[PDB]
Amino acid sequence: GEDGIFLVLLGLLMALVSWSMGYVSAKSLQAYKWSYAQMQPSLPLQFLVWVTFPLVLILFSALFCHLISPQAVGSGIPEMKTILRGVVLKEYLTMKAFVAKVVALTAGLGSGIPVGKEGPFVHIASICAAVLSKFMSVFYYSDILTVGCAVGVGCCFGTPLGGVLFSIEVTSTYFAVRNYWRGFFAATFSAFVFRVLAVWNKDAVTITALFRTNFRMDFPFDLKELPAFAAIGICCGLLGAVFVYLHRQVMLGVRKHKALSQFLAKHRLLYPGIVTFVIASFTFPPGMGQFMAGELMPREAISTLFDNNTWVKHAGDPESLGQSAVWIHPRVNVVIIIFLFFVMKFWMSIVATTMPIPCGGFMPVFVLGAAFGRLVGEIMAMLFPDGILFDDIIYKILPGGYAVIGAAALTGAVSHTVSTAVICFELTGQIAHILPMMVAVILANMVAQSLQPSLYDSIIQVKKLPY
Amino acid sequence: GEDGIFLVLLGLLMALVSWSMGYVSAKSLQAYKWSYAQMQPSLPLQFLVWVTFPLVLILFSALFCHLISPQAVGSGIPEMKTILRGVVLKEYLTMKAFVAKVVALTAGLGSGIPVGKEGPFVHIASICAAVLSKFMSVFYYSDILTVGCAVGVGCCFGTPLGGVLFSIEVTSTYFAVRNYWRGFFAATFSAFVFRVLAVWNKDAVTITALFRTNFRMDFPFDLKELPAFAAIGICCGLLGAVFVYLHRQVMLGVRKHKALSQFLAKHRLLYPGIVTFVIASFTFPPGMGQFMAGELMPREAISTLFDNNTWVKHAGDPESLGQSAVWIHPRVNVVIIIFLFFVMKFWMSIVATTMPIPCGGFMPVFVLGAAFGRLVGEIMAMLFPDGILFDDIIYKILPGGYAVIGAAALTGAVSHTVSTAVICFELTGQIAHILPMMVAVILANMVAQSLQPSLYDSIIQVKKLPY
Repeated sequence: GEDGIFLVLLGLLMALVSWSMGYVSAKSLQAYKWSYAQMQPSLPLQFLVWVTFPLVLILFSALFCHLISPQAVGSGIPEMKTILRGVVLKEYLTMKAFVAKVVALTAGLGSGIPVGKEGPFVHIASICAAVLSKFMSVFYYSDILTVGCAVGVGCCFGTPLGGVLFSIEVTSTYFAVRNYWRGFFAATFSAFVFRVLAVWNKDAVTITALFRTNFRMDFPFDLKELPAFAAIGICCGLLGAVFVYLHRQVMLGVRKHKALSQFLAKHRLLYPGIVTFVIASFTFPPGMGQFMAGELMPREAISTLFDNNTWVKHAGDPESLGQSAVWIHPRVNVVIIIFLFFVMKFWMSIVATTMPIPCGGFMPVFVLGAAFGRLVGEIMAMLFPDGILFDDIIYKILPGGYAVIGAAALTGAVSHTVSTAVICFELTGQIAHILPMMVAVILANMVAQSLQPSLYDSIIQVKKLPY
Repeated sequence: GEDGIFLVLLGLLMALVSWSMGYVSAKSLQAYKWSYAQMQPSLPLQFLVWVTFPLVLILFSALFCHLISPQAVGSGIPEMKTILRGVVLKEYLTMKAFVAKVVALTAGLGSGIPVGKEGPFVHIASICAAVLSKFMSVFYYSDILTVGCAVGVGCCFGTPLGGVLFSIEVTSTYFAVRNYWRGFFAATFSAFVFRVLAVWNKDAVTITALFRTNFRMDFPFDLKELPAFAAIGICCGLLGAVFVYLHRQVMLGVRKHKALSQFLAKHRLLYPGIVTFVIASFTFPPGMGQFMAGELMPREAISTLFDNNTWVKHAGDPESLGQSAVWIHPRVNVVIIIFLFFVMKFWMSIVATTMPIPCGGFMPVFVLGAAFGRLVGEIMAMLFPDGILFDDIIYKILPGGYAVIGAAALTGAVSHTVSTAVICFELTGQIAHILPMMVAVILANMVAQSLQPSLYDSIIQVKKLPY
């Protein structure tokens, strides 16, 4: 009936908005890279471009939000949980918030600073759901909004099924099966539009298509390397709790310290400014970014960390791994650069999600999990250079496979969800990594749940949301 | 805490019970085939073996159930829905029911008669959940039973994630996310045990491992053949409604007709007897089974219908497709034999799920959907012998891929679920068939929901369950 039209419109509109956002963000990232390379010889000028491009974009995000809608900052999942639990917010689901969030998120995603997309997208989609509901009906509420959430993450990860399931877990305590089906229908239409848009504009934005891996794995799967996948999970759960803890601590700190809050209220663009500056100054490729693959932007990181190669073996021969040759440093061993990437991007992601801009957490923690997973996988490939024999099969170590698992585990420990495995399955391949991933993500969730709250639940607490 | 132990025990116990059941059922199917082949020259004796083996096993199933627990018949999902909605039944979750169901289902699955496994398994698992809860705690209830449901279908399809999601959709109207995580943990442990059991006993029972396909498909996917996948969905929705309708009509008919019910009450083994006899007499390979691949047993059918070949092209050259050469009849064209399989197995499945034995519906309708899908795919391969060019890629038709989609669509129209796509994704490959399957299953659900109730909802109505 009318609900069917609502779902179709939701999917279509979201796919279009998401595509547009991603397109402009990708074009901005290309200009970033091009401008940096245009100042090639001059090192001080390379620094200028490398730090000011993100600075301008993040400062713009903050300013735009502040001016248009100051409630279009900081994810959407925490506040959607509150709204779905009855407590409607202020001007959260308004049209100004839409404009603010969409433009400011595009700018944040085209800066290279590790900000998220999933959170803001859920809010963007819920605004669109509310708007579409008004446009259709007036020209329950929880049902409308919960489908919004589903298509938000569905169009964010470019993963229909996984997205719907993710939303259900992060935005609801008791879901209705009707809303599950409705969200799935709308998300499949979003994916349909995405496929048509792909045919139309080819290159444009590769909406999560770089994360499609090419792992030729044997179906039975080595249960001798399952302990490693489980260890990834356990450690990712611990690190997920550390992420949540440290993020909450910084989030509280900047306001709970009277002097800090006062100073930052007088100068609203000081906090985003300094954070962006230091992040970009540490990712400067001819500076510290050579030891942490700072040249790589969020998406490129995941695309290379999910490679079908073994960096530890092709270290003597770089320039053969493609875009994954930035991880091989002339001197520093790959393992140590993946470690430094993880460490550096841990604090970077924590402080970037604290900035007054639209920022979520999935992608930052996804690249962090991928880094941890890859580190483990590369060490496993160093410990087992000839592979591990199981029954009669010498299973070779695929470090990129470990990365996929690690990504799902850390991003499932931070968000307290087990649907990240499904998101990963659809973004990559499926079999021979189902059990490994399941074990890892479940173990991660367990450890993290026992230690700290979820990112969104912790943000609810920081903002003292009625919930 | 104690819940973690409950989940681990549930998964372990279910994996063991399911494996044992499947092992004995597979050994029975092997004896069936062996005995049939031992009477090779004598056609009347081949008939005897072909019809009496299933007869004995089904009559035994019925008798065992009747004697031990007469409430261990007819699926479990319909009655689990009722129990989960507060209305506890009689001696449904008792230990006699366990024995009855497990033994009788093993016999029904080793007969070759199209009976299901998913439904009874959900009941078997819920009994085990209740028993484990008593064993643990005494030595809420809905939470315990819900996890049982999840691990039941998880160990049935050998699909952890898909199973959990399936159960949520078929046994609940409003699910809690806690139960989702709990069910997932228990189902991943079930899968873990299954992997260990596989290593241990190798051949034994190939727990849904024959359905693992080898489709080398191109990622972008032909949107020019998407209309065909959508048509599969629409038609599968119509056929799913016909299945439900006809099954309900037969189910009501046998009791609503006074004379029939009276006669069948005096002779309880008459109905199962005659149904089994006629099904087996029509699947007799040197009789009518040559035109409907009756030699193939439920699992073998799915394994061959999910082949990476094109029967329409290798018809002049059979004995090269392997076990899929039974579909190529010397005279009758493959397409017509797949059609006859579908038609014959449609009524067969409808009347087999009406028998007084433990019987579900997933697998019967899964093979029916696979047949329909394959028929479409083979016709598509006949209409497009050189493939269909999209952008710059000549996508070749993979009839087996269409079968996977058809299976998910018809089994999602009968059960009114969209999680069958995920079950299929995990049973087979994933990418390049996500959107096709999603579209198909959603369209199937839509058409079917608009026409008839779900199988389980219709059974609830037949049995006048309070629900």
